[PDB]
Amino acid sequence: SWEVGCGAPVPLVKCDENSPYRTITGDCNNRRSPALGAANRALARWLPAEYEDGLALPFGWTQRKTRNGFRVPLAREVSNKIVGYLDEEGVLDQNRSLLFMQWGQIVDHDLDFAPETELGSNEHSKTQCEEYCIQGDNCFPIMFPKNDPKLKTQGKCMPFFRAGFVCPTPPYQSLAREQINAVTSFLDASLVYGSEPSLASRLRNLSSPLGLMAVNQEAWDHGLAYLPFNNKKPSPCEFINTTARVPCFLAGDFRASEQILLATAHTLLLREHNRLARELKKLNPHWNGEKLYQEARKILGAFIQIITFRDYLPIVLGSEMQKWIPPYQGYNNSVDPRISNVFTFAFRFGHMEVPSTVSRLDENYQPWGPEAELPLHTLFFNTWRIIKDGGIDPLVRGLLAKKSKLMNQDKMVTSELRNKLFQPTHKIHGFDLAAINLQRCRDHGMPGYNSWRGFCGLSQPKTLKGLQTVLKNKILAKKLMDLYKTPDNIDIWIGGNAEPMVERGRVGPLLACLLGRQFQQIRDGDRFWWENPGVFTEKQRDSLQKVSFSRLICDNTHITKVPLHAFQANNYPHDFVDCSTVDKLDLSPWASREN
Ligand code: HEM
Ligand SMILES: *[C@@H]1O[C@H](CO)[C@@H](O[C@@H]2O[C@H](CO)[C@@H](O)[C@H](O)[C@H]2NC(C)=O)[C@H](O)[C@H]1NC(C)=O
Ligand SMILES: *[C@@H]1O[C@H](CO)[C@@H](O)[C@H](O)[C@H]1NC(C)=O
Ligand SMILES: *[C@@H]1O[C@H](CO)[C@@H](O)[C@H](O)[C@H]1NC(C)=O
Ligand SMILES: *[C@@H]1O[C@H](CO)[C@@H](O)[C@H](O)[C@H]1NC(C)=O
Ligand SMILES: [Ca+2]
Repeated sequence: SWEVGCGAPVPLVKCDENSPYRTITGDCNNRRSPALGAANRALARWLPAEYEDGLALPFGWTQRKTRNGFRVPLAREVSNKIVGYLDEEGVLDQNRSLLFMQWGQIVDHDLDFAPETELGSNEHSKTQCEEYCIQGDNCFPIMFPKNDPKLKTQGKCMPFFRAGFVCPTPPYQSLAREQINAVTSFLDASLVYGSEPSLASRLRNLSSPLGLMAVNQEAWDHGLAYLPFNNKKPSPCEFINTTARVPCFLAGDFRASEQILLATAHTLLLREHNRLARELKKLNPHWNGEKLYQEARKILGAFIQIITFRDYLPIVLGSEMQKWIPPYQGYNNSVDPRISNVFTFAFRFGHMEVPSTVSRLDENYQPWGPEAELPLHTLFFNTWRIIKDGGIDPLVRGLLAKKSKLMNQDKMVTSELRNKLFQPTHKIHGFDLAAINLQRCRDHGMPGYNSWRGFCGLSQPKTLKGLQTVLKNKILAKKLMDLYKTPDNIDIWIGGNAEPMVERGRVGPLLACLLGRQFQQIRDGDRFWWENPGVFTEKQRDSLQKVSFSRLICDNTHITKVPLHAFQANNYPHDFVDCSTVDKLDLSPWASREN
């Protein structure tokens, strides 16, 4: 039979069965099944979960118990042997800007977030995990292998807490564990506006009825707005520098200050909200607060969708683009728009595109001072370098004129992330995002590499030579077989990312399939998609199709030189034009014809 029973944890509401606009929660998008795509529900399962015990225990949990007859290797051992490298020279991407990386992290924070089992603060279990590395319940620590330098320096393990899961989070039901997506599955700027009414309210400025969003207080960017500081303690953005005690920014997503360029993009998006509102007020002085909020929010959502599907996905998927995301033919109400559990790993391809430095540049795109270029690890949870060291314009020029790192089968993840990651609960820049990724795959009950290859209609290699042929890399295939013993056992994160990239794209065949499928679904299954007849007018759409990331910059910074195509590599000055070059968003089709 069939049942949509379990999953009561209740963002449960009444559906204003038309209404002009999206809810914050994404409830009500689909009329038949109105929970589809909403925040705080279980990630969808494209294939059944694969746990050690059928139900909840990750592969790797029990020493004795094999996967397919073989021990799964320690995550940190895979990270040491395959993902790591020493030399940063020659590793940059020659036709993608750093914006290409940064935009990917933005789009990802819009689509999926699977927070850890908190069990609140004031907890002895957090001490028991970190301090003692004792595995139990939600403590699943990453153990260092023998030979790991971190053994000498750091202790026995890196702490790691299992992701929260639906129905209960403490004692669990029966039938396989399903992890939570805390944000809305729609591409809808939920990272700006929030995925909960609660946070979505804190974000609004509810004093003056101009539909604006709350802005900063103490700090001003050469006359331009910053996001507001966040309330809560302890705050990691103060912990990194206790003398500057600048806190993290508050935003529609938890992780908004995780790194200084993510913060920086959140500023661009907020400024654009207020510019939309302010000018929508000018044209329509008879529109009340909410009306200005929801009409701005609606335009920004279109912008995120347009940049993404028109500029971003073409240069990720390249040649596979139109194989997995065919031309739009309209809204299909029978399309599942929920984000899949697997997509939350596939989209971590981003991690191999993060370079080891960030640069601040001046008006001539030359180094912004003596410490212009900094190591990435100094910039985790770093809000102060924005306030003290001259605002976001120097960083935004770095985003335009500098490069993404290129995925490389011999240089996968920079040591800035693989050895010096900072985690909020903990005190050191000593963690490994690659290890975390692999451990998290297992946490989430992921099927292995070959199940996903099958899912996407690709060959399933069983030998050393088959793998060598798929990866087109003898040494890599060999290291993978030495750790995992069968390609059946290869974690999807590392499996997917090990494939050579498709022509004109930045991911291999499996990933392009997993990603392409998921983006297709969230476009097709979105009743508020910007191109679905009646969402915007003919004249509105025509105006929206003119937007560009370069126009957004011009209007939200003190930069007057931008490239026409912001995501590819753009050298100053050959590729740069005056802001007057760039098409401006014409808001004159948002004049209300009430009368
Ligand atoms: C300095 C850059 C970045 C840092 C420091 C960073 C850090 C992280 C951290 C700490 C997590 C949580 C890991 C876990 O516990 O499982 C995470 C998750 C994730 N990251 Fe990144 N990341 C970066 C860039 C990117 C980029 C460029 C993309 C995509 C283009 C990306 C996509 C994701 C996705 C999809 C998740 C899973 C989110 C979920 O929970 O559903 N990240 N990242
Ligand atoms: C909400 O927007 C209003 C309107 O711009 C801001 O209200 C101002 O608050 C400052 C504080 O001294 C002063 O300019 C005036 O009291 C208000 N100005 C106006 C034009 O009304 C307010 O700053 C915004 N609130 C937040 C949290 O950003
Ligand atoms: C860079 O990518 C763009 C995407 O539009 C492409 O058209 C162009 O050929 C590429 N440039 C180089 C230098 O390969
Ligand atoms: C902390 O910030 C102050 C300025 O507030 C700066 O002079 C100092 O170098 C910073 N130190 C670190 C470790 O970031
Ligand atoms: C919507 O998608 C489903 C399943 O992918 C398909 O079978 C159906 O024909 C589509 N709906 C319409 C109205 O074409
Ligand atoms: Ca969303």
